[PDB]
Amino acid sequence: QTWYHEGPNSLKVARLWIANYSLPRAMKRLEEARLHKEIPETTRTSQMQELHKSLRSLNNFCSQIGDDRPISYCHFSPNSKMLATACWSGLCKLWSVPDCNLLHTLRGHNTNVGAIVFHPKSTVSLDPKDVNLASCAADGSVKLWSLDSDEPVADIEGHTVRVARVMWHPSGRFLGTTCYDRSWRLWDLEAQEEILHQEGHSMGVYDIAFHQDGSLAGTGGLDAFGRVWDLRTGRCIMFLEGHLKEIYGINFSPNGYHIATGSGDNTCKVWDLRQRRCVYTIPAHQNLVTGVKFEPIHGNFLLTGAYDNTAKIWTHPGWSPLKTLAGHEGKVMGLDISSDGQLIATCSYDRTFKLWMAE
Amino acid sequence: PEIEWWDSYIIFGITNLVEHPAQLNPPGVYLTKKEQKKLRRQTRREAQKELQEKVRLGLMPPPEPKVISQGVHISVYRVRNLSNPAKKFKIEANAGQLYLTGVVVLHKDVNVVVVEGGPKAQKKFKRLMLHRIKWDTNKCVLVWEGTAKDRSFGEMKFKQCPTENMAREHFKKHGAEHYWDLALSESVLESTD
Amino acid sequence: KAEVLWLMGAKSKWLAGDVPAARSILALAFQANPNSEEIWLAAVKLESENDEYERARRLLAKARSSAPTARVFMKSVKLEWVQDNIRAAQDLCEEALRHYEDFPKLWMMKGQIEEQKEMMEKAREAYNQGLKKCPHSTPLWLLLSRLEEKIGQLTRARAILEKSRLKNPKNPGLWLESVRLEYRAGLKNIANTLMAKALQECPNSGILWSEAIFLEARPQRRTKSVDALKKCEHDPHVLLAVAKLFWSQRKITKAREWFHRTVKIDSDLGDAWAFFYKFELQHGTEEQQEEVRKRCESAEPRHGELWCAVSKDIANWQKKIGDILRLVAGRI
Amino acid sequence: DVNPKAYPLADAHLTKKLLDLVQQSCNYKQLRKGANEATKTLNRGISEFIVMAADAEPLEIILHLPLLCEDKNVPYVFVRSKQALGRACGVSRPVIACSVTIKEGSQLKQQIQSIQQSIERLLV
Repeated sequence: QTWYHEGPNSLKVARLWIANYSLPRAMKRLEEARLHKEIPETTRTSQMQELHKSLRSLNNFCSQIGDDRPISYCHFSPNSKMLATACWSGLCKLWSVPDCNLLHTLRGHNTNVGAIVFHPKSTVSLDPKDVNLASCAADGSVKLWSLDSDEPVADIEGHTVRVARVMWHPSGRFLGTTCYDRSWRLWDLEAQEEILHQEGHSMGVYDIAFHQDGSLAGTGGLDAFGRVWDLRTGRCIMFLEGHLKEIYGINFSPNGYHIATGSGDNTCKVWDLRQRRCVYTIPAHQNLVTGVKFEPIHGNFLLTGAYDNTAKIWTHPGWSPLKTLAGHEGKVMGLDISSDGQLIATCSYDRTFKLWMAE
Repeated sequence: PEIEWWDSYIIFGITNLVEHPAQLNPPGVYLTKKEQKKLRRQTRREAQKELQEKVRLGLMPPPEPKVISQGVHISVYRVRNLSNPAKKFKIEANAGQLYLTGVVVLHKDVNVVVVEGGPKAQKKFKRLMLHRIKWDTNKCVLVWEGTAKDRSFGEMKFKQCPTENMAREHFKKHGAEHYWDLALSESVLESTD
Repeated sequence: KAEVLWLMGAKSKWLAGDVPAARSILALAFQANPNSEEIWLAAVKLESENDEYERARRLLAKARSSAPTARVFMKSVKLEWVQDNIRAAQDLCEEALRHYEDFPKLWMMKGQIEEQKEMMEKAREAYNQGLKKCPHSTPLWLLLSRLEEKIGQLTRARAILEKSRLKNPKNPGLWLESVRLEYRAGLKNIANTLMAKALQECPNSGILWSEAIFLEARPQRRTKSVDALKKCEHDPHVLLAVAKLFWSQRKITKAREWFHRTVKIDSDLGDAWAFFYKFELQHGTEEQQEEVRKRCESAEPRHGELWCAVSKDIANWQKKIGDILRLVAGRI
Repeated sequence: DVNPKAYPLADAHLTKKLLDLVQQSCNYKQLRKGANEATKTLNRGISEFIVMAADAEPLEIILHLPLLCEDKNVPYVFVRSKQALGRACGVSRPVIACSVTIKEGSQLKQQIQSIQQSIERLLV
């Protein structure tokens, strides 16, 4: 019963914009991968072994009290010099890396805050007093923030129930949102109005991820089923199943091959998009996996965190237990990897966030 | 590869339509003492009245003077050595009695036990395996504990394998080689310290 | 088969006042050496108690000739550091480290001397190595955490304490250190939360309850004290906390009674004696002070949080009990 | 449907388990009824977990309890009806908050631990 519905033409022009922005990026990605994969074998083995040893040699520091209430999300700015943390209070904070010094606390949220995400060009090509950050709350509310205001700017009022996650499209022109209406919306920044209201999930949607080249969008809902929509034409192309409990995390890989999902059944599933088949199932943790994060541009390892008090780093491919990051006295509610890959951040229910680095 | 199947598909099928595709569904009070008393009193009174009216209508003579579905919990342990016959019998008997499906695979220093069933049976078996059995360096640890959509073996069976590849392929036959991979890697890292 | 009888006889002779008899017995036992290296330690202690510290140095040389365990190297380094340049003590510590890694007291002493001298980074490295090799040493973790906090960078100290708590885990010392680390900063509610967790996972810990009692507000202390008494009764720390609470409320008679109870329960706690002495001098006659002095001098205590803080600093190491008590009582 | 502010809301199955465990605790003398007594147990540190009703009329009269539980590291859940909670507590009036306390060597320890683990997974 794939009952369609005609929407606005703004949606069509935005789809064409996405298509002609994404296609050349995809071709460049394939060309780069083909060029790289044809280098001598010993060099690749040695470099990967050195990377594995460095990952094994990871140490914790700057364990900072982020707030008086549990910390719900942590993100790294482009250039990996600021860390944006959300709290179960109405407060969001920005810290300098790696000294972890508070910069211009943000205010405006009244309920528990969910995810807070920097713009893809926040600290590289955007003036501070423009739109730089986006955040969502436990009640239906989404707010945009700048780096020199401490107060929000033009909000979004298209949601009436809890908003689970917010993500920036790699181009930066569009902002994704997942609501508890069993749907997810796409908000256009230049047009400044919602352009797509996708409903394909049985229950409320929780997590959203965007493909690097801006072609696909992965969505994980509370129904243990995930979708892979094509932003060019909608038309969900891959319905992936195999989890029995809710999916709380989803993340694409720098290469267009793999997707990773975490669910409440304590497992982390690695799917291959070029085979439309689940390729691996990692028994990661002894509790629900909150978030799974592929490594940045290189994409050579996987990072997971669960409601047990540890996170874990696994090889990719191979999915071997490279390292376990312990120390937290509470549940790990979120984690992130610096775009340079030399720093990891993990927030916790213990009101603290820790930074892991190679010694 | 040169193009991914989605990119090949697009190059045009684009128009302002939003999809709603293929909906798929996922995979008492107590009584108080007063109420108790009231219920018993009313029942007995009704019985007495019905018996009296039965007597009044001649049906009886007057009395004479008295003179895993919807989800199966899985757990995975590993033991250093498990060649003792009595302990193997204990494990098998308890697993069968608690209706715990799974397998035991013995190996050099890595004897992996996979059990599957319900939560209460899983807790009972975990208590047995971690507290009741006295292993004494011969230690027992819990490798993993989670849930899956459906069972994956039939019943306990003490398979023997002296080659890691044999154990891995045996596990893969069912489709559960990730447990062996995790247990083996954890064993290597344990041995390297 | 054992020198237990010899040790008992030596203690009895020392308790009888006969100096020449005990000294001759110790010298004969050391010469014959029908026991372990304890003979050398007793000789060194007597020489320190003998005419002068020159006798202690002579006994140290004699022990070095006898060559007891590397703890002899620790004693030699300590003697050098007492009055000398850091060169000789550092050389002795390095020789001991080459000889043995654990005992961790060698690393502790090395780091403490390193802080005593010009810079602290080398002390941090020494503590890091000692913790990496021991590795289950609460005092080494405490020294490293205090060093890091004193420099600054409270976040690194918090991370170090978190790692120490993870490694052990579940010992009251690290929990108390973390609570105090959070308290010393402007974070009191975080300290209270950590206190709640520590008491959750270490219910019958006297020191944790003692800290918790005074982490409360004034009107909320009686109930907490009652709970502490109920959970861990006959614990010297809780009795001392109760005595301090009574003293703080001007109920001096009950404070004196509970101080008497605390001293009668555990006489080897330095803090209780100092608190009793200060309470007596602030409240009571002078014969009470002298009586407290005599009771404390009858039984020498140790194992105090701040009593060992003075009995270990190299400045007053060789000072005796009365001056140590005065020093501790004067720091509150 | 109930209230957005009663965030960790249990479902029918977990609700049934929670009410049964509360009844058993009442039978074992390990239960305290009322927001005031729950607050007292939290302050004394003798609380296993806290159950609150999501239909309190203002609902701000028991929203200090989640904060207290976070401070003292205790799990907490919300049920839908205070009438059912009061019935499970052993009284005929509605009850909006109750606490299961700690008893040494009680036979309910395993069920309490299982319920704690189940509750702690609801905070996502």
